Amino acid sequence: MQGSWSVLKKNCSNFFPGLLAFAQQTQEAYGIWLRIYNRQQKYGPTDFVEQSETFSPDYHKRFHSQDKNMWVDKELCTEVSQKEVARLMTYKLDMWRMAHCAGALLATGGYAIPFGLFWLANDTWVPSSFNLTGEELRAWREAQDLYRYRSAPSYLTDTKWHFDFHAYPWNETQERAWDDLFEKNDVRRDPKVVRPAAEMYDGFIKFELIRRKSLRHLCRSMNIPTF
Amino acid sequence: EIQSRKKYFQTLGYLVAFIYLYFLMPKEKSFSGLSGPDGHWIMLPKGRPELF
Amino acid sequence: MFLFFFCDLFWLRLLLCMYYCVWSRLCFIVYFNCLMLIFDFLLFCLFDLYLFVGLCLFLLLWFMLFNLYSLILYYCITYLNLYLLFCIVFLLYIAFLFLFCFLCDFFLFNNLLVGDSFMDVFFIRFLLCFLECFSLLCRCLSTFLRLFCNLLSSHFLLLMFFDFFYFIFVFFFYGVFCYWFILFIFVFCFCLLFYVFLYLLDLFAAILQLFIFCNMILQLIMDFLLFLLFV
Amino acid sequence: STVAISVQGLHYVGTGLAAIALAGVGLGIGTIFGNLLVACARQPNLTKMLFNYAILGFALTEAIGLFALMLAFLMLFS
Amino acid sequence: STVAISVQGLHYVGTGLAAIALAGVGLGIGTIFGNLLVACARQPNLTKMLFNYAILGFALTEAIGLFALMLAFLMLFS
Amino acid sequence: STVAISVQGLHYVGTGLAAIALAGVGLGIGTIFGNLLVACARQPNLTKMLFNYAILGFALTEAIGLFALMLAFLMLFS
Amino acid sequence: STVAISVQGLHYVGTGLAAIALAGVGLGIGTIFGNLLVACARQPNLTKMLFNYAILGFALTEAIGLFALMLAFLMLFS
Amino acid sequence: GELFVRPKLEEIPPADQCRGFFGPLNDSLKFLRLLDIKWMMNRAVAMRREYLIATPTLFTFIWMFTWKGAVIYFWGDRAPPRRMDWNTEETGRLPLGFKPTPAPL
Amino acid sequence: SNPADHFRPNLKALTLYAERQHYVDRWLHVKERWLAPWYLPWWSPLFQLGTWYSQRSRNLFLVENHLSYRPYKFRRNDEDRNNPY
Amino acid sequence: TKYELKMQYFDEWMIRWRKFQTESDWEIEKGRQWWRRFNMAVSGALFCGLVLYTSGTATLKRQYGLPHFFDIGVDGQAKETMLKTLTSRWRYTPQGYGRVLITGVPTYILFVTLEHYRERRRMQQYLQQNTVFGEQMRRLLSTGKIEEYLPVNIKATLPASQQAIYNY
Amino acid sequence: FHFHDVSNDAIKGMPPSEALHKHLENAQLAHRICLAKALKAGEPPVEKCALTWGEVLIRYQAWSEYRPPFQDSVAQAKYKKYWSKKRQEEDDKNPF
Amino acid sequence: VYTRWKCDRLPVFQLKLFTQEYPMHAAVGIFTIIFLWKHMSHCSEETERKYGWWAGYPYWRDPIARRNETKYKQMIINNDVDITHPKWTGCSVEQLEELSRVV
Ligand SMILES: CCCCCCCCCCCCCCCCCC(=O)OC[C@H](COP(=O)([O-])OCC(O)COP(=O)([O-])OC[C@@H](COC(=O)CCCCCCCCCCCCCCCCC)OC(=O)CCCCCCCCCCCCCCCCC)OC(=O)CCCCCCCCCCCCCCCCC
Ligand SMILES: CCCCCCCCCCCCCCCCCC(=O)OC[C@H](COP(=O)([O-])OCC(O)COP(=O)([O-])OC[C@@H](COC(=O)CCCCCCCCCCCCCCCCC)OC(=O)CCCCCCCCCCCCCCCCC)OC(=O)CCCCCCCCCCCCCCCCC
Ligand SMILES: CCCCCCCCCCCCCCCCCC(=O)OC[C@H](COP(=O)([O-])OCC(O)COP(=O)([O-])OC[C@@H](COC(=O)CCCCCCCCCCCCCCCCC)OC(=O)CCCCCCCCCCCCCCCCC)OC(=O)CCCCCCCCCCCCCCCCC
Ligand SMILES: CCCCCCCCCCCCCCCCCC(=O)OC[C@H](COP(=O)([O-])OCC(O)COP(=O)([O-])OC[C@@H](COC(=O)CCCCCCCCCCCCCCCCC)OC(=O)CCCCCCCCCCCCCCCCC)OC(=O)CCCCCCCCCCCCCCCCC
Ligand SMILES: CCCCCCCCCCCCCCCCCC(=O)OC[C@H](COP(=O)([O-])OCC(O)COP(=O)([O-])OC[C@@H](COC(=O)CCCCCCCCCCCCCCCCC)OC(=O)CCCCCCCCCCCCCCCCC)OC(=O)CCCCCCCCCCCCCCCCC
Ligand SMILES: CCCCCCCCCCCCCCCCCC(=O)OC[C@H](COP(=O)([O-])OCC(O)COP(=O)([O-])OC[C@@H](COC(=O)CCCCCCCCCCCCCCCCC)OC(=O)CCCCCCCCCCCCCCCCC)OC(=O)CCCCCCCCCCCCCCCCC
Ligand SMILES: CCCCCCCCCCCCO[C@@H]1O[C@H](CO)[C@@H](O[C@H]2O[C@H](CO)[C@@H](O)[C@H](O)[C@H]2O)[C@H](O)[C@H]1O
Repeated sequence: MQGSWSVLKKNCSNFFPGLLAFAQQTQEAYGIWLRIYNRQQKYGPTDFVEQSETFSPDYHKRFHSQDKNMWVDKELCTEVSQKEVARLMTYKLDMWRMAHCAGALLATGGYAIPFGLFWLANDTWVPSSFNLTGEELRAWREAQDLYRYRSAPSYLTDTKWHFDFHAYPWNETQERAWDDLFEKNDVRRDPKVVRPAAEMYDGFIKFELIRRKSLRHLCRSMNIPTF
Repeated sequence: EIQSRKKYFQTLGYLVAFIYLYFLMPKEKSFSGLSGPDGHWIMLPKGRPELF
Repeated sequence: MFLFFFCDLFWLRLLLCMYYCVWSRLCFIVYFNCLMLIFDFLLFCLFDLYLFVGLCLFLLLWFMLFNLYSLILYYCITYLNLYLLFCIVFLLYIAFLFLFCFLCDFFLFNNLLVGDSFMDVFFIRFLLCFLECFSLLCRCLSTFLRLFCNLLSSHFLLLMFFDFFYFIFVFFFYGVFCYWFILFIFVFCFCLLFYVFLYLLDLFAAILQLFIFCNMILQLIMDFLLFLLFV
Repeated sequence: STVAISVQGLHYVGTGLAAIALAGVGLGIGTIFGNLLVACARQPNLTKMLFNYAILGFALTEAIGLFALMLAFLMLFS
Repeated sequence: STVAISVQGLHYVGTGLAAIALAGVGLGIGTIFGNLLVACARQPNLTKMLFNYAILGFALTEAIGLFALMLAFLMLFS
Repeated sequence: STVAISVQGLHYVGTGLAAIALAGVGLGIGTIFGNLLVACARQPNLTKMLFNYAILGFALTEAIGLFALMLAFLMLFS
Repeated sequence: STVAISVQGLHYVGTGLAAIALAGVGLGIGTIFGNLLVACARQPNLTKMLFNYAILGFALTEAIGLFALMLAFLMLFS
Repeated sequence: GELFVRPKLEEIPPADQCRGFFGPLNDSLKFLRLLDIKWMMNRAVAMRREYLIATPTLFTFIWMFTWKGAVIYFWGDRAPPRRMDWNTEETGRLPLGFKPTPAPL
Repeated sequence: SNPADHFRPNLKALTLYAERQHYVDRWLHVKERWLAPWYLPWWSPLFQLGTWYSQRSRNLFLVENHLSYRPYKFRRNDEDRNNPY
Repeated sequence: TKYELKMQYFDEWMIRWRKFQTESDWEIEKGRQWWRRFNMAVSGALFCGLVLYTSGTATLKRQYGLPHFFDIGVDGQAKETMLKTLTSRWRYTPQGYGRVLITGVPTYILFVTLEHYRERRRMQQYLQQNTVFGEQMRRLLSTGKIEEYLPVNIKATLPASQQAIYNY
Repeated sequence: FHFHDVSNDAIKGMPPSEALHKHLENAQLAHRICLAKALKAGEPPVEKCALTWGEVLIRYQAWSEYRPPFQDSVAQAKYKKYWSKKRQEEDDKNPF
Repeated sequence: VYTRWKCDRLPVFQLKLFTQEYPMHAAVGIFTIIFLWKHMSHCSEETERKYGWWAGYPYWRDPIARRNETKYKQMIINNDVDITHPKWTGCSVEQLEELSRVV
């Protein structure tokens, strides 16, 4: 979404209330994350807690492994509720963007003010707390969805083109899953037909071998700041 | 459409530049001094008596 | 000292604007090997091995606009300087080398230590590693030197031969009306043949040198590429 | 006593020496084509491919001769 | 008596002599490609692998010429 | 002291050296034809394609000899 | 100081060097006839076409020899 | 060329098997392993840690080909002359009777 | 000589000269002007980027104690090998 | 206070008029260089310590575990001691931007603070000098401008064989 | 007045500081001579003495930049290390 | 759909190209530019006379001297420099007047 004067006025008016709400959310999310981290450290598997190293087979560069470095706490409901988890995720996004902005401010002193004016003129990188009414929240969500639309096709095309140019599926079912995986949203994709693509790509590329450009595209599509 | 207009203007500018360069612009530092500049200094201090 | 000058491509820039305001397909490329690095299927690389395509195409375009058109008399190769070519090759080669080094994978350099465990490490293998590390920089220097020297020598020879041809054509054409016309005709035919041969040779050599210039960079890149197999 | 002498004509001698480098290059090029003929008669189906490799070798070998020729011009024109 | 003389055109001679080393480099390159052309016709299926080794020799053969070329400049420009 | 000397007859010396560059060129040409005969004798049906390549090799080798010959005549007239 | 010297025995030295190139020609002749015999033995039916091609090779190689020989005689009498 | 796999802990030969410049630096000579460069090279090769030999070399070349080469060329100290112009340590001092300005306060 | 003269750029238009001292001083003035305001604390990465490397280089120059003589960078004549002055 | 903006002009002038550099000023600059090296060393030590503290448990086990390159015995003892010391207590082992911040921000802050205060110290030292450089520094801090050709204006000391210029 | 000899032969066996000071003195002498001529003619000095002033300026810049090295432990160590007895004998033997 | 080359304007695409596509090359180029302007941006008057002119230095008018004369005149006039100061001349003003009366 392009910046505008109306959004600039909206964000300037709600700047300090937004900061206060962000601080309150920060306290709440710190509590939630403290609970979750204590539970992970206490009941987590040895590999997950010790941060086992998984290196690539070509350049031996460490990256997170989906099987070992990711763990699902099946018994987290006892300590943390679903709503708390959703709140933590939203706060993580908002805190990421706020941290990048604060880093820019600290780095450039008082010279970031015009860049701050550019920032407040667009809802793409402002926290959700800056919206105090339903219409403002709707506009903010629209901006986020616009950014997702802008970013996702590049990631999908990167993945599909690389795989198709450097590899082909083994069997017919894998072919069907691969072809139907990248259909447009106007048609409904059957998850059962599409699932084998997961194993096929695990054969091709895992999350531990994800390239940096593809990662940048994915982070763009997840509204995660990249600079 | 955009590129056609931009390239039309670029072509006119490059045509003018080519004409000026290859038919009007004199070469610097001529032996006779009849054409072109011999160079000069810039960024000279001004209003700084303490500098000397 | 600040000198203001211009390249000799303004007319060619005008032609590019005129003839490429609309799209056109490209099917013939001087260095096609930058697009097809992998020839065995199911092999793939996690490194950005296709990053050099754009630079390769732009360099080919620039050097072709300069060198090929330089055969036209009085056309100037504005970039024809030894240290400028050194700067260009330094940029490209060192940028790719630092891309490989910033990866912080020291095992990538294991192949520098040439030979097997049977060979003495200190007196054979270490010396070979030293020589290879030196040979990388020597390859860069050789690339830029070759590119410079080929053009310089070709154009020197062309200028000298053209001067000789002008001299004989102007100051000895009257021999056509004289009794020694046959000698002049033979000399003139030989000069025409040499003219054609030199032009063909230069045309071919320019393209070939550009091919080699890009191939050296691609070889640098390939020397550190590792291919995984799909399963 | 300190005497400094500058002989002009020496540049001719150095120029002629560099030309000797062409003897190896000219011979080297002929070697490539000799193998090319003796290879095309052993596998004519690849004549076009071999001709391509022969030309590449000719340029690399020729490139060296230019290096020497450049030095000849430098000294001959200085 | 002690007499010191400085002949100022001798660096041309040394430069030409160093340039002569390029004849061997050119000849060696021609030999490599001559063997390549006569070897591909024998085992065409491995043509590509041979070409890689041929270039390697050129990379390790052209480098020597650079040293001789390097000396030429160090004496031509001094 | 500053002494400038101009030796005239040196141009004869440099010219003779460039003539030596034709030794490899003449040898290289002879090598091509010698290989041509073997290829023709071992593959008599290709008496024209081989002949064309032999001519091409001779032209390139002749070109190298002519580059040197230009210096040989140029210095002789300098 | 400006000193001009004219040595009248250096038109001999250049002449001798130009004669050296003949060796590269004379050896080239033997190579063509060295391989002609082998080709004749391999394919006696082509004793004629090979002989003509060998004559062409010898003449072209001799052409290089006479180009060098011209420089040899010019500097001998000048 | 091909992919590199680090050796397992059981595939690494013992340190005592490594050889130095003259011979193995076994018991009563272990502390000499630190000083013997060839022994360290052989140990690294045995442990497949060849990069320790190659990485310092290449980088060094780069460091000379990029930054130190020009630094030496443009700012390096050449050989000193025979007759040396040492400093008399007389310059710089203020003259007698000069009234220096007061320091900030 | 004449053939060598054919390898020069053919479209030279203007040449400008400037002393190193003058433009270095002007650059220092600009840097001070932009780094002076209070809203850029000295501990900011921007300020350190601006100042620290220059300070280090100048200190290295001052500390230099070379036994040889380095001729002035901007002499009138630097082509005579036997006259460093 | 921003001492670098004031000191850059003084450093450039000293480089331009380095002839009048007394041995005291040379010692001052050598001490500044030594303190810069010391600050670099301490900042690097802090960075290494922070990196080691935040390192993952498996990473520490791999780094400070078998095999031993030398196998002298002291190497293994030291590695085991360090590994036990690190793995005994609980350590915050962040990854990504968090580790970057933790390892860098303290190091940058320490280095910058030390360098800034050493620059202030050098300014004070040059203020206390009784040479032409000290007078130039004091005049710069007073009037705010660098007075070039000062040494010849106030006739700073010269070698006995070069006092003819002052002969007026 | 008398100009110092700053020719290559004289400069060869001279310390850098002495040569720089001699150049500066020669520049000052030339500048004052030109100024005296201008005053005698009565014409403005700026319109006649500009080039001499610039020469004095450049000589001043060259002269003030050079600081002779201090004789200390490391400098003396370097000088003695390079100038060994063998090197001194070789230098004495060399006629150049 | 969105593409950098087709949707973004030229400056934005330039920044993106040289920051997220070829950043290392840009860094090396800037380094080399700085080196060239720090060590290869000076030309002495003798060098200009030898090689700085297309057909040769026209000594019959010495444009370098005129250029330096204009430079020094401008500097003196703008900065209000007293070229008669003893430091410039090496002698007092009275000695200068005595010399003027002598010559
Ligand atoms: C004054 C000096 C200044 C120096 C110069 C600085 C120049 C600017 C550089 C940037 C500095 C930081 C800027 C502020 C960031 C905000 C704080 C923060 O870390 O946010 C968390 C967040 C962590 O990100 P993450 O990816 O989630 O972390 C993954 C970890 O696994 C996360 O671990 P986890 O999964 O276990 O989750 C933990 C999480 C769990 O907690 C929660 O979930 C609760 C929320 C906690 C975080 C809240 C953040 C709020 C941010 C917004 C603040 C308000 C802004 C208001 C703006 C408007 C004001 C008017 O809690 C954390 O986030 C803890 C992270 C670790 C702490 C990092 C801080 C270390 C530095 C501070 C101490 C310094 C001591 C100095 C001692 C000196 C001794 C001599 O920070 C970021 O978003 C990362 C920064 C993004 C910008 C990067 C820019 C480049 C940086 C390069 C630095 C290189 C070194 C320095 C030299 C530079 C030279 C060029
Ligand atoms: C009070 C507030 C609260 C407190 C403060 C809070 C904190 C605030 C700060 C933090 C805020 C963060 C978020 C910011 C978001 C907005 C960012 C932004 O700018 O968005 C684009 C923003 C528009 O954004 P938008 O419309 O919302 O669209 C956003 C889309 O989502 C499009 O999105 P996109 O992603 O496609 O766009 C991204 C685009 C962003 O970029 C752009 O879009 C380009 C913006 C500039 C375009 C300029 C075009 C016009 C040029 C005009 C030229 C002059 C004309 C003639 C003038 C004549 C005047 C008389 O590309 C990039 O991100 C590239 C990044 C490049 C990074 C560069 C890093 C360099 C590193 C160097 C290498 C180091 C290596 C290591 C070395 C180590 C050595 C030891 O651009 C503008 O608004 C354009 C402004 C143009 C101003 C006028 C022209 C310049 C005037 C200069 C005046 C100079 C005066 C002094 C002169 C002195 C002379 C001596
Ligand atoms: C036709 C001609 C037209 C005109 C052409 C003009 C001439 C251009 C010629 C040359 C162009 C190419 C130059 C390339 C250089 C080499 C680049 C390189 O090696 O990059 C590697 C690498 C590539 O970056 P990347 O992160 O991989 O991705 C870059 C993509 O563009 C990221 O893209 P993305 O899509 O992934 O993310 C999009 C989005 C994602 O959204 C976000 O990330 C959220 C928002 C983030 C806000 C920023 C957070 C920053 C956090 C702290 C960063 C570390 C600070 C370090 C300490 C400070 C050092 C100063 O991010 C943004 O929207 C970024 C907005 C940035 C706006 C500013 C862009 C520059 C405009 C000019 C302003 C400055 C003018 C100064 C000169 C004039 C003065 C009078 O760079 C970095 O790692 C970034 C380091 C950044 C360090 C800070 C900047 C250092 C440079 C000096 C700053 C001086 C400031 C002066 C202030 C005023 C003083 C008076
Ligand atoms: C003191 C005397 C004056 C001089 C002062 C200089 C101050 C210097 C300061 C110190 C600088 C130190 C460093 C210098 C390093 C130099 C290195 C160098 O030269 O490298 C060679 C290198 C050569 O590159 P190249 O490969 O030849 O390509 C560059 C070309 O520009 C072509 O590249 P391109 O085609 O890729 O470029 C993009 C091109 C894309 O193509 C086009 O846009 C086509 C047009 C091309 C124009 C540019 C070519 C110029 C051709 C020659 C001149 C044309 C005729 C001029 C007539 C003058 C008559 C006196 O677009 C443009 O050029 C954009 C500008 C378009 C302007 C259009 C204006 C329209 C006005 C319409 C008005 C209508 C009014 C109606 C009123 C009605 C009332 C009723 O130069 C450069 O790369 C650029 C160097 C520039 C460095 C910065 C210099 C500072 C800025 C000075 C501006 C002075 C303005 C005031 C002048 C006033 C008249 C006297
Ligand atoms: C990750 C990247 C991968 C990709 C790489 C891509 C590139 C290719 C690679 C090759 C590089 C290509 C070059 C590209 C251009 C880059 C720029 C450049 O070349 O600039 C050079 C450029 C050269 O300087 P320059 O401008 O030519 O001026 C020369 C002057 O010397 C300047 O004067 P200054 O005042 O600046 O001082 C400089 C000073 C720099 O040094 C210092 O300032 C002091 C030391 C700093 C240490 C830093 C921290 C190290 C760690 C501390 C401890 C940690 C552990 C703590 C816990 C311990 C527990 C027990 O050095 C010296 O002057 C020499 C002093 C040496 C004293 C030796 C005294 C004797 C005793 C010690 C040695 C012998 C020990 C024998 C033991 C025997 C036992 C049996 O800059 C410098 O080198 C100096 C400034 C930067 C210093 C950075 C210091 C940190 C370096 C990194 C250390 C960590 C990484 C390495 C190890 C990694 C292991 C995995
Ligand atoms: C204006 C500001 C200017 C700033 C200038 C300073 C530089 C820029 C500042 C920072 C800029 C922001 C971005 C930085 C890069 C971020 C990289 C990143 O994303 O890391 C993520 C990563 C987090 O991911 P993770 O999953 O948690 O862990 C990584 C995985 O392990 C990854 O797993 P893996 O599988 O990849 O494992 C491999 C990994 C393992 O490494 C790691 O990741 C561990 C952390 C690094 C350890 C480094 C120390 C190693 C030991 C050194 C021992 C030295 C002993 C010397 C003794 C000398 C005695 C005399 O990488 C390596 O193996 C690389 C090792 C390093 C090799 C260094 C080679 C240097 C060659 C030098 C050549 C010659 C130079 C010239 C000549 C000099 C001498 C004359 O971050 C880190 O691990 C640490 C980040 C630290 C960031 C840098 C902090 C900067 C602090 C600056 C303070 C000083 C300021 C001075 C200012 C001056 C005035 C302006
Ligand atoms: C967080 C750390 C804070 C540290 C605060 C201060 C700690 C106490 C003082 C530390 C010691 C200081 O003592 C320091 O000694 C060294 C010599 O070894 C001196 O250095 C002196 O001799 C060395 C000898 O090589 C020279 O290189 C140097 O140029 C010279 O100045 C320093 O001028 C002095 O400051």
